[PDB]
Amino acid sequence: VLSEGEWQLVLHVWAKVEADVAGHGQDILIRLFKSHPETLEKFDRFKHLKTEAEMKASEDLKKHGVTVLTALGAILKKKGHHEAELKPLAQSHATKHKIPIKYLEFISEAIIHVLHSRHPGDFGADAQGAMNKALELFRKDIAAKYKELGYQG
Ligand code: HEM
Repeated sequence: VLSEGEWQLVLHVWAKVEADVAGHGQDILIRLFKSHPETLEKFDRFKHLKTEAEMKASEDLKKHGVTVLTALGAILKKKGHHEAELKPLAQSHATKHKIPIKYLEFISEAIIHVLHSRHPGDFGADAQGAMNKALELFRKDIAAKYKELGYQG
């Protein structure tokens, strides 16, 4: 359970992300795909992209980054009371997209790295710890839904 102070750190940096949702979404997906190429293979939509320059040039990738970060921002702003938001997301990611929980750990690392690069003054160690806690809570609650549906592993 995050404290109120932890949530305030999380949402303070998140409000900075929302100044450039699409740039952050590109940076995060590109970091994910470069750091963990197995993740790119899960996207029929993107798996033709073979270089970082091609990834940066893809408008469709930039659009999907906005989709992802909009969904995540709506979850963070619930401060833990996010059951309604996680149901469809766990269902699609477990049963249609076939995304292991471990790949959610990978994208969480990419999000933290990009926030640290773009917002160092609002993403000191206290805020890094709080965002890690928030992303852990996200993964815990998604993993419980995966387990229900027979996909935790
Ligand atoms: C912060 C974590 C993530 C969030 C908030 C998120 C959110 C979303 C949303 C909102 C959609 C469209 C609606 C839906 O299908 O449910 C989507 C689609 C999808 N996501 Fe995620 N996602 C996350 C992580 C991942 C990861 C780590 C992967 C793969 C390694 C992945 C793979 C996919 C795929 C394959 C689609 C379908 C893309 C298409 O063909 O249109 N997601 N995601």
